[PDB]
Amino acid sequence: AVTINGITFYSPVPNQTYKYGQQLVLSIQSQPNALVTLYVYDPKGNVVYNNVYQTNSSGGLTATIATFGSTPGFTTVGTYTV
Amino acid sequence: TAENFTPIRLAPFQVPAQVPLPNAPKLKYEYNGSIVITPQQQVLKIYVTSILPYPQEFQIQAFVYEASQFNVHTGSPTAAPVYFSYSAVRAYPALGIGTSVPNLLVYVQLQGISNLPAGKYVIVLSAVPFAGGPVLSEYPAQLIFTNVTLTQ
Amino acid sequence: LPYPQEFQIQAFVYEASQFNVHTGSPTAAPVYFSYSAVRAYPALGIGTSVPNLLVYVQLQGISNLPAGKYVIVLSAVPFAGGPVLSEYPAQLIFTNVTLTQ
Amino acid sequence: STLSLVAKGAGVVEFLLTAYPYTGNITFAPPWFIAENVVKQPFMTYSDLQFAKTNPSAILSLSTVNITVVGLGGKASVYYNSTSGQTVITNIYGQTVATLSGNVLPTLTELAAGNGTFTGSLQFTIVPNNTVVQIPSSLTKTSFAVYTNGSLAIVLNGKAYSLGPAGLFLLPFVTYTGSAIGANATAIITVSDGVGTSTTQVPI
Repeated sequence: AVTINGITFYSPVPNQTYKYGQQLVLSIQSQPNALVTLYVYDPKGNVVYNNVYQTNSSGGLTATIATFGSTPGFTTVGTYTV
Repeated sequence: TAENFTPIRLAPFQVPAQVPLPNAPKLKYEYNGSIVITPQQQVLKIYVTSILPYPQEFQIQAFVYEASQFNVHTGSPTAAPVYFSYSAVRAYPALGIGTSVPNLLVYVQLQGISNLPAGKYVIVLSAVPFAGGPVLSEYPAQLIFTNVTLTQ
Repeated sequence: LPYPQEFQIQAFVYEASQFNVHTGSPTAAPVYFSYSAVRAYPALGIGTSVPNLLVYVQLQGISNLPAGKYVIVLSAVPFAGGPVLSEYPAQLIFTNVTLTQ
Repeated sequence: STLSLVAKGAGVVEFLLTAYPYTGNITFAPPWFIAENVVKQPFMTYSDLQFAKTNPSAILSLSTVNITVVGLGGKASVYYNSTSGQTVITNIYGQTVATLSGNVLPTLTELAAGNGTFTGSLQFTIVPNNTVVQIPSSLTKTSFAVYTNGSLAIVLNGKAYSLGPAGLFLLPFVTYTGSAIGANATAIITVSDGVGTSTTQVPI
């Protein structure tokens, strides 16, 4: 996979398509003791989902982030920028 | 191989990247001192060292963050959507061996915030290959200034 | 010649239809204005930095602005308080640029 | 009665500041140029007019009553006025700023019999005068308060005389929002932040 800036982006990657009740995943090769403050910028320029997740002491992480479709502000169309 | 290879690290201007202090983990490095800025605009005055000829160029990533939004139990700021930026680092675009710059004084740039607040700030930095580049580091790349103050 | 201090490459974004792409001049308002404070490296120690820069000109919406035929005017203007620039060009204009987002 | 006069060119203007730079380190100088709206001809009002008014030209002498040094705005001059017998030096303010006894600039004179051509060679430093120019807090949000670019300053025999703003002469200069910006100034940068307002200063 693409190694954006040295941290290996496994997900998100630019261009991802989602449906009703489908999941955003966070897996990236960080340097240890890293948080990711993760901002889902909606098409009205607002972070409808800010949440702070913790990577593990190895370099890796498989985290589930946000459940899109199953929460309000995700129940109808449109483009986000995580 | 070691004709070009080049470890590259970040350290303050308070203490050189010529040689950084043993308060740096390989897996982290919060600098326990301060960036002392020039307050013209908040400018992370530092050193970076590249050793060998470096044929591509690279980045000194950078993001301004509130200190009210900080997690001090793992060295990771916890929030603040404000401004982010990064520096170009050129040595030379060398065509193999014979063109190197040993010390590079890098005054990291952030500027273009002017409608969002300022306060007492924390800022993470990192010696950053160009997008999964050549192999850097005998460390630290990662530089988290616990004491910064933002000026817009 | 040495320049150690801060200047800026002022980035003003346009379309190719907002730019008269032969004369080197805009015929509209910026479709984004943003700045890159370039703390340019001294020539006083070629050894302590090199005065031949690569600058990654920074903008806060052109990785947030969509794919298409863009034109950007990159102006060397001092963040005032800094030495002189430009015994000429004072600008670089990319007049057949293509963003991709 | 006024009769035949041969007059062609005249002096030569220098476009570097020579024999004493005012660079922060004295060793080092950047490529000064006095601005080249010089409309051309160090004005050659003959000493020997009566000779002019009779005989056509020979070796002809001049009150060096001017040497044109036009720029962006105004002009300055360093002119050996052979009707005072001394070096009159004027500036862009308008005034005689020095007046130096006897011959201590050489005489312009014709180089041939039949000609109208004369010489020129000038040596400068900078002594500054300054004047604040305000720049908005609607750009970078750091309000710049910027002193006028340097000021040209002729030297004769190692002694310096103000020829006035070098932002109406010395090129390259630059402008940010019509603010003269170049050597030997200062900007008081009034850095207005969410912390309040500090005020730093940056010397040029």
